Amino acid sequence: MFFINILTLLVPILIAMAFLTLVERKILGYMQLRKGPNIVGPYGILQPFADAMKLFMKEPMRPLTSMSLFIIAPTLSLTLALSLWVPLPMPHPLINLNLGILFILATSSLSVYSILWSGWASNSKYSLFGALRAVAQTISYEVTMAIILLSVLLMNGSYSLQTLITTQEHMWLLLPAWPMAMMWFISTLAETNRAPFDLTEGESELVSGFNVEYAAGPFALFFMAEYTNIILMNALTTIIFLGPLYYINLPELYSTNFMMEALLLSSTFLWIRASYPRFRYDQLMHLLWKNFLPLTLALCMWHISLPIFTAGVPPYM
Amino acid sequence: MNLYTVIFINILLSLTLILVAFWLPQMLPFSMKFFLVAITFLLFDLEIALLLPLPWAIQTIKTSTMMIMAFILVTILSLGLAYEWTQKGLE
Amino acid sequence: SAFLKNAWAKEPVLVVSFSVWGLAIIMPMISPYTKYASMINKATPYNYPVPVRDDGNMPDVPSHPQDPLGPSLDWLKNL
Amino acid sequence: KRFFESYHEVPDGTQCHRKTYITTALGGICGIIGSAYSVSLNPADSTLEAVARVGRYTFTAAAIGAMFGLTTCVSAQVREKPDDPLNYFIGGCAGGLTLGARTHSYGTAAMGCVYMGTAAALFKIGKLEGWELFPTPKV
Amino acid sequence: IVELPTLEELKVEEVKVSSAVLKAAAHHYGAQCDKTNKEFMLCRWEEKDPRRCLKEGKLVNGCALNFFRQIKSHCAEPFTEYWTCLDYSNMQLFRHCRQQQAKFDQCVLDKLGWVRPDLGQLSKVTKVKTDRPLPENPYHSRARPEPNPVIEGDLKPAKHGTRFFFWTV
Amino acid sequence: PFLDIQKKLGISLDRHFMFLSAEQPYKNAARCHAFEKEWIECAHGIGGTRAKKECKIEFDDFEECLLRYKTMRRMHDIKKQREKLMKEGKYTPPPHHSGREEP
Amino acid sequence: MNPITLAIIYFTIFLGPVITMSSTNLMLMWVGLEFSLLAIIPMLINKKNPRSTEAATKYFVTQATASMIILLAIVLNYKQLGTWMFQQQTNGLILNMTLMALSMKLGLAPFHFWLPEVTQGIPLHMGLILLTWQKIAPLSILIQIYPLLNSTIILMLAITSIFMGAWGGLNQTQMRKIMAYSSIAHMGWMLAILPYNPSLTLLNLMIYIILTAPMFMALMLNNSMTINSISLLWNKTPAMLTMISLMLLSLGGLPPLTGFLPKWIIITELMKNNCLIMATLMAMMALLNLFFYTRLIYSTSLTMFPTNNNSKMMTHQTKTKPNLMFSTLAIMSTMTLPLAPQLI
Amino acid sequence: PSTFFNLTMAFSLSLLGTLMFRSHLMSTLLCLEGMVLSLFIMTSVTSLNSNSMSSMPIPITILVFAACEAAVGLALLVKVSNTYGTDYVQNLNLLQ
Amino acid sequence: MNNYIFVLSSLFLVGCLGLALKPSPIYGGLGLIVSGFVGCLMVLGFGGSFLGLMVFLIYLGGMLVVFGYTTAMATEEYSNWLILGFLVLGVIMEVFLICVLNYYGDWLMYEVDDVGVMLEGGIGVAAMYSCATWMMVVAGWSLFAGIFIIIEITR
Amino acid sequence: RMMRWNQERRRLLIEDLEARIALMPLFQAEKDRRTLQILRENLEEEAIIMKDVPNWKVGESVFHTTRWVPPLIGEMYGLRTKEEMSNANFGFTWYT
Ligand SMILES: CCCCCCCCCCCCCCCCCC(=O)OC[C@H](COP(=O)(O)OCCN)OC(=O)CCCCCCCCCCCCCCCCC
Repeated sequence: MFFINILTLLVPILIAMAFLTLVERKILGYMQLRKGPNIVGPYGILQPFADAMKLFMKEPMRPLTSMSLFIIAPTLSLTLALSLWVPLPMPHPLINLNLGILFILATSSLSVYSILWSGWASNSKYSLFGALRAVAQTISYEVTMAIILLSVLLMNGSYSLQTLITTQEHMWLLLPAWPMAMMWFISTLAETNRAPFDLTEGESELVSGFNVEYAAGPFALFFMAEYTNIILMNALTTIIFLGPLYYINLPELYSTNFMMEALLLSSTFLWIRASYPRFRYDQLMHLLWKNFLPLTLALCMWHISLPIFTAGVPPYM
Repeated sequence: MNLYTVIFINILLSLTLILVAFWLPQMLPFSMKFFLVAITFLLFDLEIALLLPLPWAIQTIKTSTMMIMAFILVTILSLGLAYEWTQKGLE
Repeated sequence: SAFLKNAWAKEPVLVVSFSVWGLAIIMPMISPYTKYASMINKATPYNYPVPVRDDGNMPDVPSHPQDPLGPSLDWLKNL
Repeated sequence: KRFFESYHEVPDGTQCHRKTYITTALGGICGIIGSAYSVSLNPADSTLEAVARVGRYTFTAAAIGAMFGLTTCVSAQVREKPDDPLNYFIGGCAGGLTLGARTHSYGTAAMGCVYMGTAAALFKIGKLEGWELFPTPKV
Repeated sequence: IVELPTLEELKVEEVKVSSAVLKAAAHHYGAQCDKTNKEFMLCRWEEKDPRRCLKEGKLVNGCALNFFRQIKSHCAEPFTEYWTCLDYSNMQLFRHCRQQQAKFDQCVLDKLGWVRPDLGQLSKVTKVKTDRPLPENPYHSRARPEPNPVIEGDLKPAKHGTRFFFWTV
Repeated sequence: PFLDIQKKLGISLDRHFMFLSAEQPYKNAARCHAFEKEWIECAHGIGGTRAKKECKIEFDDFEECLLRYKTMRRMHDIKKQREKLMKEGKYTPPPHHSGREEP
Repeated sequence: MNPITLAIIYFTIFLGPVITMSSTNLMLMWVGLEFSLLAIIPMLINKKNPRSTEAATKYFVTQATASMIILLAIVLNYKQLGTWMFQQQTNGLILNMTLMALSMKLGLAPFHFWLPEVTQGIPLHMGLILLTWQKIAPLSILIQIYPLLNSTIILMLAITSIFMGAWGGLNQTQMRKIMAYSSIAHMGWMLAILPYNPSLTLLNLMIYIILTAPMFMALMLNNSMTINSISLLWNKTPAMLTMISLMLLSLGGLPPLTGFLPKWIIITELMKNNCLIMATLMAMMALLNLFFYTRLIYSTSLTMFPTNNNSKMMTHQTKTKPNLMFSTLAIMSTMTLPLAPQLI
Repeated sequence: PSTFFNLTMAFSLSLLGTLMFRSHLMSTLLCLEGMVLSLFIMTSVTSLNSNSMSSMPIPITILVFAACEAAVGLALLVKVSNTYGTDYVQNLNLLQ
Repeated sequence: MNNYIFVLSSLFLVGCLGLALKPSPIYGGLGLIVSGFVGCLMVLGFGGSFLGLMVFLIYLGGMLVVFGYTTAMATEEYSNWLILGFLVLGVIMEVFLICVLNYYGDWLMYEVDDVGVMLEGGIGVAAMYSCATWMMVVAGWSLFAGIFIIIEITR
Repeated sequence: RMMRWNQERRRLLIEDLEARIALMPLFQAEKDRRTLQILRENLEEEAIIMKDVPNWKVGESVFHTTRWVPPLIGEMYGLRTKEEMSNANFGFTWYT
């Protein structure tokens, strides 16, 4: 069985990953007074499969670049994204990593290597700058990203994502800790290099440094990775802060509710992209080492004291 | 093992895709300012590592101590950050 | 005070930032519950309570813990 | 190590073969170490040049080792005196002379003879009088 | 040698019921049968060796089996319903099943006369006077060395003074 | 140590945790706790020069609880020769090695 | 330096040795060593001259690898004895590592190459701290573990240092490096008696500190890093010529002055312990150290080197005075010998 | 067991590295770190199989001090390729 | 597979071998990353979780990340193949040495408390806040000073 | 709400910890009983494995003390099936 449970939890996500690009190229469209892709297939449903096949068929250009690293970075990217979905605590999570959140944090950090190495391997000036810019923003947003989680955990009692289903049986962790949700949402927008924070492949400012030289199959794999992440991080928002209803008798309700909230917050970063111009590099980092990091540090204290002075220490189960 | 099984499928799925990609289509910066930020990162990362143990410290019978200790950790590092600002190091 | 005001309206994060820093440095000191944390966590029975030799003159819980003598957590109950 | 020590076990002036062999090794060992420091610092120009210097120092040192061993042992047999420190001095005397030659300098042979021989003689006395070097703390 | 006890010495009837069964009756077993257990604990602690409390362990087991035989005889059905629901949960959490727990608890109070121990009152340390001899010299402690002797007396100005090279001092 | 500002001040910031038998968190004794005690209550009042010869039984044992090398050795021998007995078909694991058992 | 930073650093450079000395848990002794390494590096590059960056980058790599080796010894011990501290039972190789490592941080013998070079590129002031308040820490660790270390190695590092220090000094003309070389030598005597009578190490150090601290504040009074520079002392400030003369001969072992006592009692203790081989050779080349000390004497005092007209200008202006410490540490050093019995 | 001899030799192989520069300061600062990892792994390993929980603080104190140690090391490195345009050690030969 | 542990140790050794060969600073950083990964694996193998994570979120995290960053800046110029060759040379020699003792996972998890409820890695290190309160004060001072040391050394 | 919920959650936690507190006595006996069996069973095979070996005390405490030193995991399952040993060794790290 366990193998079947690996197909499910993977394929299903990959098929959904494909349908996100479509729901991105249509929701951005209707917001901009245009139908979006509806001519290939019925209502554009076959559109994601179509360019996948074009991308893989087109020549994988190997610039005259460190081959090993050039090819590895894509592999790492996809590997990490698909891996980060293993311990997610949808009911009866695939793998009850006791320290799951730490695992999520860890793999999320490793991704940075891909962009960095890709730029270095590409050997193009645009790519180099992209990597440097990317690593800096990525790691920095990791520093507030991690502290925001530590505040959460201390009110959950453990690192296991499964505990929050029992922590959020009466109220979402948004009510409490909303100030961090916002700061988790903005950090989730940075770490998936989505729009407001997409200086990694600004295209206009610098031309897609990450994949300047990447085309065809390598382009696709990161590509796939980004979008799967886009979902995963949104899904982590939908477990950590927006806690879906859960009933031991009926475990499905959780998944269904998890679906609805994940799709809406996934819809939100699509909506954010069309709605906002892109932050500058300096502006981006300032916001995090300056506008947020002081906010995130202080609340950490408040969340350390809160349990004690409220004698609300959580069970360690 | 269960994790090992999942992960190797994960790498296999990727490596399969890159290969298909290649096999199917047969037919000097001066980031000094950054440098500084990077170092602070290293430092802050380490603090965070010293703040990670809290989830179990919250359980310490010596709750007060934990509070004082923890509060100090965050506060002291906060000061370090502020200094960066005061000395205008980061700016 | 005046700067405080503008600070509340300009650079209104630090203000909030510090305010919290303090409020977390105060609530613990004044709280009808602060004491409970060290108790509630103290009480949790993680390790087995090894028995004691009933040598004599023992005011401890008399054998069956259901006996009246001994510590109680009714404070935890109805808390 | 049981080896080097053997030099001392058999009475001096006897079994010169083993004496000379042992003495030659010690010199050679010192040669290697000495060349090593000489190559690590004050490096050479080409690997070969340095391999040569190792050889030069090793052989020179091995030679001083041999003649010391040979002269002292033989001086003993001939003189029919096995514990006369002078034996060693003659040996050290010779050893210095080899060094002098390998450095192509009569003067060095002078200092070499006196200084080196004296040192060796003192070794003999040291052994004869049971002098202790690098002693354990016994306060 | 090792003086490992023989099998016949360590063969005794076994409880062998699913852990779930125990957790459901845990509270009551902590109630009806802690006399012998506490004593066994005392032995196993002060006397470090296990061989030194094996027999007590046999007594430990005997006390529970009948505990079960009583419940099997009376209010078996309630208990059966309570454990089955308790077992389904992955961490066999007690709160998912409270309706089944109430009927199981009320009945045995009604028939067996036992009582579910109120929150706590099981964690509290117990006093059991094991008639076994409180052991000594455990860990075959053996022997200790003699403290260096003590120089005794009172100080008197040093003799002839600092005796350093030519210093009348 | 060189300057005992700790004993003098009475503080114990560095002594409470220097050996395995010291207080363990949540009173969970560490391994080997049965010997180090026996090997330091022995060498207490007797200086080292004489904690090194007569209190050698307790270190030779504590050197074996921790390292646990003599055991490794004995067992390894048992393994090797058992291989030789199996080699001579003399021995093969019984159901003792593989069988059902008490809780 | 923002005076706040100056405080944090200086506190660390001072908390560094003090934690080492006070603690018994070796680990805490290691971090005391680590804090000293971190605190000293900022001060070393204060001028930020091209020579300085070289100095610090060497000092740091030499200090860092030695620090890692000391930690490895503590980590290994932890497995050979659960204790976090060296004991009678400690494997001999475990202790020898600590000797080599600690002899690198202190810079003794075949690891004496970093010190002369870092002493050359750092200011005279930070030179003193790098020579004397950074030797206290490692030596403390050794003195604590003396009962266990090897008599053979120490002696070899001791003798080597004496020789290297002496020979190196003979050629040097830069003062900073003459002192660096002397320190290597004195450091050698200190480590020679450690296995036998640690209490004398603490005398051969204090006296070295009470001798070197006045000597350096003398070199900087006129900030002369050259002998030629110190030779014109007679014009810049004539009085210090008298005591500079005695302190340098005191640094070497000449008998009336305080400097003889450390060598005399170390020789007495080594002969008491029977090293009359080792002690003799050490004392003999110790005499080489005085030769280069007296060569400086010649240039600075006994003979008057020619000076520059522009010097008359520096005379006119009032000379900023030497701190009081100079005097109190010059006299207690040049002449306390009549009070030796109590000192030991 | 043997696990420890591999880690120990790893530290010696890292030792041989830091003591034999190859024209790259960065690489060295990177080797130096290889030790700290080996020390951290060995300290954690024995603490874990001695069940000595009172000592786990150390495995981390080792890393915290080692990180800053490295921070200082890299700032010196950046200082060097600001004064000489390279991290190459040969450049560091002015103090002769 | 009892050999699991030995296998890991070997990988770690090999990785440190590469770092020892001192390849391009970036190659070195990569190698260490692999070793650090091996390291957390081994620690976890014994049972320590929090401990294993740390090296990951610290070494496999920024520790090499900044190195990486750093190198980009100060390491510009790319025999690595020859280095790779020597690496294989070392590998076989390494293997040869183990084969030496070959002619001449038995005991891990040496001792365990089968029933236990508050034993787990991290709890012990959590005692930095209680009964080990001098480790973390000195570490905090280390960081608070290091801020200042780096800001002037860069200044 | 969070304050009240965790206070309730804490009450449930103390309840089930105490539930084992009550049940461990039954398990402790069980463990020891079974543990000894494994040691003894290994004794039988022990008394049949190195019998031929000269100078072979069937078994003897690696130590001198007669104190009861608990059996390492290896000792208990070392001679036994590989899987058995592996299970114990790598059987928790690998979840259910
Ligand atoms: C008392 C106990 C302790 C608790 C105390 C609580 C006090 C009240 C709460 C205070 C803080 C509330 C807000 C927290 C998040 C915002 C933090 C912040 O300060 O914003 C920084 C930045 C705006 O900064 P800027 O305009 O540049 O000016 C800075 C002036 N100092 O922000 C930005 O620029 C963000 C840019 C975002 C671009 C994309 C925007 C997307 C908007 C739609 C999504 C919003 C988030 C949705 C989250 C859903 C749930 C996860």
